[PDB]
Amino acid sequence: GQGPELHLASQFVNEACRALVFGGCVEKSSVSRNPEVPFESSAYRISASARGKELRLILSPLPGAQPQQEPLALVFRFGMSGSFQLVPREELPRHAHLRFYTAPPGPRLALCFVDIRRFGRWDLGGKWQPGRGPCVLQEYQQFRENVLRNLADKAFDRPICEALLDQRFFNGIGNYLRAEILYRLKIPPFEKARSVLEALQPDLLELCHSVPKEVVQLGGKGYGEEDFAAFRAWLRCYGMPGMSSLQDRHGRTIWFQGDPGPLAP
DNA sequence: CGTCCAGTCTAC
DNA sequence: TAGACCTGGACGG
Repeated sequence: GQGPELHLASQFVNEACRALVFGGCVEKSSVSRNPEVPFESSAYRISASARGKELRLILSPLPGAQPQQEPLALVFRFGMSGSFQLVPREELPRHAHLRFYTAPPGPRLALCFVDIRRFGRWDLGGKWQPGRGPCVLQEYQQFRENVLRNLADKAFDRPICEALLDQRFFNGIGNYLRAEILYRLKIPPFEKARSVLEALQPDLLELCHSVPKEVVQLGGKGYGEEDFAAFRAWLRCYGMPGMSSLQDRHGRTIWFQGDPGPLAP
């Protein structure tokens, strides 16, 4: 997902796991090339926060849990198909690559990282990816300053539609969001990023926050079929009849209305 | 049956 | 910059 999906996922983990207790180890599918999570507690709580296009899980053993353990943090990136599900322990989805098991009593459940295509990754450290900018949703002011302070960077030489996917400056913005954001301001996607940003030192950086916030407010996105209908109705540009599309220089499709802009292939 | 379409990560 | 990493749904023959 993009920032809204990662944020909604962290809300899902927090609400779903609020009154649950996990115990045991953290089980990884054999096909997953991500790392074994070395963690075991008889009793632990799982919580989450999102930052841009990453989600951090905290594994927090209860007072007296055994073996002795300090809380463990994991950072996840979802790639194209990452998600979290709470399922019954013996009805694991097909691509459940990492699982946390509730402890008794009550119905035995599993929190699963589900990633069909396996583009998602996790690391043990618990730290955000060095180089990712601040979260367009939760760190708006830091995000805004981080762009306006570094317009000399060669990243802003590129078309604006390309610059919007550079996670050093737009941590959380993905393909649908770049289309939806430029269509609201009818900024051509192949206008030069520095030209559109230089003129700011509600504008484009504000919509980098407010547009994703709109997606979050829809709620849901399986966090199931009706939630999906609401997102489809919300979209104005991405994939919509009457809209043009081109390939950016990395082969990713940009949707827009009218003028493609000066740097079009 | 086939092609094509849907965010990093890394070797050239 | 170009290809690599993957699976499943749509659609075309």
